[PDB]
Amino acid sequence: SLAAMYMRPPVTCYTDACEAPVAMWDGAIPLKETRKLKNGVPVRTVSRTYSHPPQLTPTQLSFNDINSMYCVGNDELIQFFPEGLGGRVFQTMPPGHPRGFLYRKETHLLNLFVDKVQHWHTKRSVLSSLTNGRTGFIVDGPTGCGKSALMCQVVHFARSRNIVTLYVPDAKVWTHGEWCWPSTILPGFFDAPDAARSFLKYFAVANRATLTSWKLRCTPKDLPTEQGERQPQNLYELCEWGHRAVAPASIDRQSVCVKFLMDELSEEKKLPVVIVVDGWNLFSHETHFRYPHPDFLRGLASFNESSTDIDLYPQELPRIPASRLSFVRGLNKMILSGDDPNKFFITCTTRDFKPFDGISGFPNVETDRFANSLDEYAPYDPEKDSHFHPIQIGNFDEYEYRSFLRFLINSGELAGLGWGPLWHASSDFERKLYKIGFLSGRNPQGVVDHYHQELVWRYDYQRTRQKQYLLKRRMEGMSR
Amino acid sequence: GVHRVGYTHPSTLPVPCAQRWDLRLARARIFQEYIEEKAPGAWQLEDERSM
Amino acid sequence: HRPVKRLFCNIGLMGPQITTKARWKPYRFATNPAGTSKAERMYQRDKTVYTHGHN
Amino acid sequence: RFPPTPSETPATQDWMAYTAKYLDKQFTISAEPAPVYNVNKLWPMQQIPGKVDQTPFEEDQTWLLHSIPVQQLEMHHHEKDLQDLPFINHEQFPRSLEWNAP
Amino acid sequence: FNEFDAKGREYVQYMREFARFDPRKSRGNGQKGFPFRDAYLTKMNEANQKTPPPTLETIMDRAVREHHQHARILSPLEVQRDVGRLEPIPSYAGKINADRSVFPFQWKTEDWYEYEVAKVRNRRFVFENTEEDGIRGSEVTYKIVLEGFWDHH
Amino acid sequence: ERRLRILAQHRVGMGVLKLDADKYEDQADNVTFGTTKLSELLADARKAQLGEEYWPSVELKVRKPSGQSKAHYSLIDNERIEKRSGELYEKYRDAKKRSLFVTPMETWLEVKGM
Amino acid sequence: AEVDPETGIAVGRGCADGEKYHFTALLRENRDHNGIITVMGKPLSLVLDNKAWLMEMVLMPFDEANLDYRDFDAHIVSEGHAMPSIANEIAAFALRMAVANALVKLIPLTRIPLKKSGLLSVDRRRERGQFPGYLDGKKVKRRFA
Amino acid sequence: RLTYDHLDQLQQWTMRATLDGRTEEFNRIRDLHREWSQHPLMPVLGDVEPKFPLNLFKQNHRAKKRFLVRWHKANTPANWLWMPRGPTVVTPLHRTNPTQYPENWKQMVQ
Amino acid sequence: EGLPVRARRPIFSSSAEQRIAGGPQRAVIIQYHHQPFFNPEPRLVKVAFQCD
Amino acid sequence: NTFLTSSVATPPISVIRTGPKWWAHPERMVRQKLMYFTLGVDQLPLRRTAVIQRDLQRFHMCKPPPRVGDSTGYKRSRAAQLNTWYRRIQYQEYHMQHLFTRHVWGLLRVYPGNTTKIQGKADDGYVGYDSVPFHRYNRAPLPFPARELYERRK
Amino acid sequence: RMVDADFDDQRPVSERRLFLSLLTMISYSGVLYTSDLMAQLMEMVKYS
Amino acid sequence: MQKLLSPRTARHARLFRLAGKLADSGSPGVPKSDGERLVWVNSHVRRDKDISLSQEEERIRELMMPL
Amino acid sequence: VSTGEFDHPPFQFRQRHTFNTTPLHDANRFGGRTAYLREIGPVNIKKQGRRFKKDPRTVQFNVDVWCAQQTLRKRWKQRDWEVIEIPFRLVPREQQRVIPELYTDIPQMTDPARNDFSNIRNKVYDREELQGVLFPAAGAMLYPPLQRVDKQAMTLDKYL
Amino acid sequence: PHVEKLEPWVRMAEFWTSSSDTSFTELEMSTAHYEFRKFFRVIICKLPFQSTEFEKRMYDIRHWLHRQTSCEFHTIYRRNVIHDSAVFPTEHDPATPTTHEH
Amino acid sequence: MHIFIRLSYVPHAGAATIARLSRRRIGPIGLEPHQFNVPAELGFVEQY
Amino acid sequence: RRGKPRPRAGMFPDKYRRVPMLLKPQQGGQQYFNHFLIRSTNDRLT
Ligand SMILES: Nc1ncnc2c1ncn2[C@@H]1O[C@H](COP(=O)(O)OP(=O)(O)OP(=O)(O)O)[C@@H](O)[C@H]1O
Ligand SMILES: [Mg+2]
Repeated sequence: SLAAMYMRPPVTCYTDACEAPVAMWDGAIPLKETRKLKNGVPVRTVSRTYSHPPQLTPTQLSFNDINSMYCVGNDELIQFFPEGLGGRVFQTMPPGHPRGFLYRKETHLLNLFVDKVQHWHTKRSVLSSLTNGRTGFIVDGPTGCGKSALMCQVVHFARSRNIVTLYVPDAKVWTHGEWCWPSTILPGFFDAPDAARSFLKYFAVANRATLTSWKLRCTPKDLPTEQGERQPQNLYELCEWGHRAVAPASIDRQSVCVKFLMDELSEEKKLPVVIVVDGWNLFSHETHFRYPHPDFLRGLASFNESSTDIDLYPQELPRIPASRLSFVRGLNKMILSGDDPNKFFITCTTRDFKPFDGISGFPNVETDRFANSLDEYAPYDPEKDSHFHPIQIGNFDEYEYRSFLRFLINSGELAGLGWGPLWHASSDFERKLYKIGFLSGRNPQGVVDHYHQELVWRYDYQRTRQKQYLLKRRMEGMSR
Repeated sequence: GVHRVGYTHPSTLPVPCAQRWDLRLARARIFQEYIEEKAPGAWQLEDERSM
Repeated sequence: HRPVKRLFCNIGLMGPQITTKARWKPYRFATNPAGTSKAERMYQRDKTVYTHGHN
Repeated sequence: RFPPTPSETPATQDWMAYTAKYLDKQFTISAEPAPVYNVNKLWPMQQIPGKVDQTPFEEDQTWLLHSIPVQQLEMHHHEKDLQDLPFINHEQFPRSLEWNAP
Repeated sequence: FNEFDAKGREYVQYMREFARFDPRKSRGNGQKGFPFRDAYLTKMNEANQKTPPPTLETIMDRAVREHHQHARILSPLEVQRDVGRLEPIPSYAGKINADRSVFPFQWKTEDWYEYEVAKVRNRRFVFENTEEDGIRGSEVTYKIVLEGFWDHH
Repeated sequence: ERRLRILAQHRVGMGVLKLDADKYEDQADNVTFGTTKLSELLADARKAQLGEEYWPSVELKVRKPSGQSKAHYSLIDNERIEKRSGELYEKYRDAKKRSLFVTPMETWLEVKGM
Repeated sequence: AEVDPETGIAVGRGCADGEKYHFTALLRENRDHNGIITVMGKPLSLVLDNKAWLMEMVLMPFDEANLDYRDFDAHIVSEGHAMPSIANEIAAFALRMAVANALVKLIPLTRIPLKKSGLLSVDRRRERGQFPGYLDGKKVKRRFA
Repeated sequence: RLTYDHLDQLQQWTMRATLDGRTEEFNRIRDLHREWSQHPLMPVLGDVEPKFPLNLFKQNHRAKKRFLVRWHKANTPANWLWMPRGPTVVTPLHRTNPTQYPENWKQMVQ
Repeated sequence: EGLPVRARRPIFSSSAEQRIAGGPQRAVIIQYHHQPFFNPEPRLVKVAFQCD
Repeated sequence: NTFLTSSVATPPISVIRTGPKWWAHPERMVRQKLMYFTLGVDQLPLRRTAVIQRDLQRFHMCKPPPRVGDSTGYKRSRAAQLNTWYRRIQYQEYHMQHLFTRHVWGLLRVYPGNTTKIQGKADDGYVGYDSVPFHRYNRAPLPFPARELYERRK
Repeated sequence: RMVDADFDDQRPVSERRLFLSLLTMISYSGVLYTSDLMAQLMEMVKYS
Repeated sequence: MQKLLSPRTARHARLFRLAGKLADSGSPGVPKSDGERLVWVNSHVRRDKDISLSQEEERIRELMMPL
Repeated sequence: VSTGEFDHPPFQFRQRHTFNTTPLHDANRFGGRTAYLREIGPVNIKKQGRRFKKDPRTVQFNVDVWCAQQTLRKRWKQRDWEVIEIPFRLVPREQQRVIPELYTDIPQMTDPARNDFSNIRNKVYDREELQGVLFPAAGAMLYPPLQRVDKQAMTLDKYL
Repeated sequence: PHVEKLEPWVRMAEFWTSSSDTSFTELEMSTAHYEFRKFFRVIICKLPFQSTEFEKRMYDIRHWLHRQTSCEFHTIYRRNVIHDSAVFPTEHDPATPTTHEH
Repeated sequence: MHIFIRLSYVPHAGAATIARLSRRRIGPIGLEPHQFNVPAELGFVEQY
Repeated sequence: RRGKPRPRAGMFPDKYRRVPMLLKPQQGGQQYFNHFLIRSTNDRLT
């Protein structure tokens, strides 16, 4: 066997170092003898029949890369995505497995759009025609498509080209967060401190280089500051001041900071700004929070006789619309009010909800798969519910699906997460790809799920039949 | 939520029609029915087992 | 437990988080006095009192 | 009949009215734009007009935190009580179960 | 009938009834007025009118087979898989148009529920005595329901 | 016809009104009761001939205001909100100079004592 | 081959658990090479709750016929006892039998591989009927002293 | 019993750890898996877990389950000699040290 | 097939919800399926009117 | 997590001998595979269990092979050896699952059921809100709050 | 066929060698060349 | 310069000509757009190369089967 | 199709917390509502325990009503719209017709003449188009007109 | 007249067989099922006219029905009913409308 | 068209009289303008 | 049972007496037979 003859090639990038020990994946990934004239004298070395997709920067991506795979380094992910990733997009890249992305056809279009945004001032007319006068793009499609992956790639493109980008990877933490607190200085407005504290910290470190050069245009110079801390004369220092406080003093610390940050950001008309908001459909309707009962802000002396029933029966009060949040107020103001031709919104419509069709019994507490997913049950239409130009994206075509499946199976088996020594216990690549197409319906979310469920397949006789044929041929050869 | 159900009179309407409550009262006149005043509006449940 | 759950329902600002995600101590554990600091308190209750497990 | 209806509140009909009355007292619009015609909040059920009543609960928590009792004694049906039990099925005549009366 | 088996004979009835269905004809009969459930509901479903075209890879494969390789991809119906003899090409080999609005049937849950409960409830709402010419249409109708202990009796 | 359909919810079906008179044991009396009730229902349904004030209203399911109209909620009294925000910030910082944590209940929200 | 000339739909019948599961399969070829399988008006994956070990045996008749699933549109109608979720091996077996019978009716020569692989064969096993003499009612007697 | 919400929380935690660069938990998990996940050597002829004697007049099911429970309680993972363990074993399937893991890719150059 | 029958010519009108009868004139039966699954109630017989 | 009742532990033989009902159930198997994949370690024991179990359930219906009868007993010894080897492989898989589940719960700050051990910060065993006023294994009383294995802030 | 897909062999004969072999073969043959054949040959020459 | 937007190889050019012919014929599903047809041909040749490498690796794997 | 369990498990021997077997009323089956039917601790059959919790019929009825409540709450979550009366003259053309009562006739279609095959009982109209008729005396349009996107427009999706 | 079918009335009576007055387990294990059956057939006649002669000839077949067989006669006949505004007029609604209290 | 309507439309009383003559449709008949003849149908079950 | 030893499994009838012989075991993989026969013919020719 071609096992001891193989030595690992020199490691150039993080992707090359994700190779499992040779003995484990020798069966899964066969090796072949490659001959070439190395410095005159020909040399014949054994090499793998498969290699990971090359890792290359977004500026190196081209038209020929459409419907192909490309990897991103671990250090690049750390410096580009401190806010996190999409809800279900990171589960395909465990720490050992290399981080890959599919350069979709829509990805190329958005890569070009971000490229124009780099210097939009020279091509304002070009971008206006692309957006058709709208303030950005909103991406909608069937549940489990690559809409969140598109947003992650967009943020990668923006940060690689050094454009200040406001990233909201999860809209659940804002609209359907843990608790909501009224705004400190904005009457009739609320905010979510749990999401705001993390958002400010991640946004600051994400755009540390860009925001450092920024200067405050509309910001009070006499804001409260504890001993040892310095008044923020820089936008990045303002962001740090927003979250560098001990609770409960941080609640109002972020409440004023988020409003001033939005106001200062809206007061910029030259530097391009890119906004990426995953799950924008949560920002256009009511939040799951409820307005407080009026008896809670009235004061009760004797509960037994106070003409109140808050402690008797629970009741439903109107829900807070997402437009009443301090964070969302800035975004709505930029979208509606004109005179802001440098803000570019790229938003997604998450459709991860608890299934419901007629009857709905109590889900099993253990086997539930949509338990963590939020539930709204409200039909959504981005064309009528958003000001951005709608982009309809469907499931993978078989070209993209084949590349996605090839990357998942082979890179995982090369990284040391596949069958490895048990390669003969799984069907061939074409048989697996054919089965996954039927099982998953060529759905990006279904592909990874059925790839994981591949081992539990019971009805697949190809390997047993192939073993039987090989044994029969070997016996005939021994007889001869 | 808790609310008081309004009743817009056809005379007060910009263009008069026949209100659903008026038609239901006519139905109760036609067939001798019983209007349960204390019937809650939040307990309208469909027997999904047999429906 | 009943009034605190009802007040959490009525206050809003939490939504379904008090039932879909929150959990509460059992019926006999939530009836302990203000300061207990001991598990065996529920068995120290008077037995000749016919209050049906209400201390 | 349960669930009991809690006492009404003035400005809990809509978020605009709630903000105008309980939050700032400076909100310009009194309430949401109300159509001149009648709006039936509980569409299937025709409730008595002028009567304060609730609507089926949107949230799950209130359903199990409300004062909703459970069945304790035997279940009584307005007509099936003649038939003693599911086991003791009292049939007056041996007619078909799919029989029609024209 | 030697054409189809029991289930096929039953189902071709529904197919023909939906083919000749007209909603204005249901005013007289009861359950008979209800058309084929699957076809009617999948027609009412608004998400089925958008039939996807043949996919890019299949189009390219058919092109490279018919034009470049001079051998078109035969549909499974017209493939002579009987090694014993040549079978004639059936009339439905490839001329049966495929549309998402007709087959396979996909319907909304609420539409299905409403159809089922309406069909159950509209049991006796049939005007037996009409002026239509033929078997249906009469002045008086008599039903003699004769009951005994034995089926042969 | 529409008024009659509204008046008779389940008694009509597929354009065929049906009334099962079961009041009396005698069919001779039951048919009399059925005819009387049918005539009464028809007379009460004929109100639509009198004028538009008896025409049954149409049940129309109007949608909640769409997201585009919802987004305008963030700009309600926008100039007044911006003007008030500066004063609220002044009060907030003045109270923060003396208290470690400041709540909106002492800045803008009002909670009556008793 | 027996099939309606007008629509080209082959009808097959499958049964499992005696009378608990009865399904009727309607099969038609798609000229567009786009093929979806539907059960009671819903996608097969949604019907079977995205269970690979159940959806594999529905595809198995096509693999044993050496055909392409994308060329056929299959609809499944459930008869007998209807349940909310039929994501169980017995119901999957019934669906497999119905699909195999429909494919056999559509294409005659497909009968040999399916019959030799046992796809068309019906198992007469069914759950033991209720009996109040048993403690649970099915298979366990009462306490003896 | 492990739930899908637990899986989602684990995915969020590992995403946070990867994005923050904390890899000590990953290294300790991988070392624990390397130590506990070795291929069991094939038992020699005559290796069979003992079975409880059978009697027909009166089968004591309580003793039947007691013997099994006690035997498996004694058969602790510590003394599982069949599963190779310790540093003397050679594992030609897993990386031996954290230095050669892909997170330390900066070292393997030229 | 080819059975001489005299059938009433139907008249097609959108104003009439139901079918319109007409003059009974000569016709030739092109085909008639006795199978109820090929022509359910009300069963039809395909005819050709020789006048036009 | 959601199961906080004191539980009874069945023998590993009793767990393994259950067929594709709980031990070999595809839903639980794929959940374990997902957990291993998210942790980034190879699923060799789980795959070695699955390859055995799918063949076992495939061949469960048929009859045992006819045998002439080995005088030396080599065939019976070989069959017993194979059965024991498969049982030990499944033992290793069971232990791997029951170890990594506890490790994941400890990492995720998930409070487990009564009378179970998490190698991180709870070695005696976790008892909280139990029907008995003591640990039931150390016979020591416990505070009214269950315990605080992890800090407060997340 | 020479440039439609990829050939698999125990000896991977190069595209240059196979194209030159075919060109010499058709040169040795006396076939009256056609526009499409020469166009295909020139297109193959276009990139190498 | 980056990469030229032209069919690089013989398969690329031939499938580009075929896509143009299909667009002229007006078959359903043909994108009849230049960039879309370029994406089509690039993806199809990529699929062909993937099939070729899978066929190359399967025969090497067959030699490594245990029995 | 729903993955939830609608059936109360039958009464049998005492269920112990283990693998494949959990207590019948361990705060997880049918949500937390099983506390209404939970009787913790060893209980004397002679003189302890409420019989309605031991009656299979009653507990099945209770779990049925709880499932019905779940279905109702989810349906009302879906029901984002509200119903407003209009006197048959300000409605669009698709509504100027006779609509049979619920569950009384064939499910009607929304004017199949112009290839519109929706369900008339499920069609929902937005407020923007009906703003004029709903608020005749409003004067200034309080709700802004709905800005429709032109499909014929040359946008980024059309491969500019 | 064409003859149609109808689902037979089948009723399964389940009862004990043992006479033991002590052993409830034996009584339950001795349970037996026996069912009563009543099969019906429906004859449909559609006369284009109402003739009393046919009714006379039809109602008088119960005399010569076969052994152990009964018959039911469903009659659906068109009947002219008179609707008049003299006793059921179409007037306006009352000046004071009736409420739920009535 | 008016001729067709005149020769094809029957009044309520005319239709009731025409059906009652030949088909023996039992039931009262009304000729006053305020009366209307509704040709409904009745269904009942007789068993002896 | 009734205070008696439980009979051995041989006395009980077949547990799978109600399934066809072709089901136990299934012979799936018929599509590969022609391919393997042609492969065998090709390699035998070589
Ligand atoms: N270009 C891509 N590169 C890598 N993975 C991708 C790509 N597109 C989609 N995926 C994968 O598809 C799956 C689902 O993608 P995604 O997270 O965008 O779903 P979604 O439609 O936004 O879901 P939800 O409704 O939960 O918000 C993930 O496993 C993700 O990794
Ligand atoms: Mg998403």
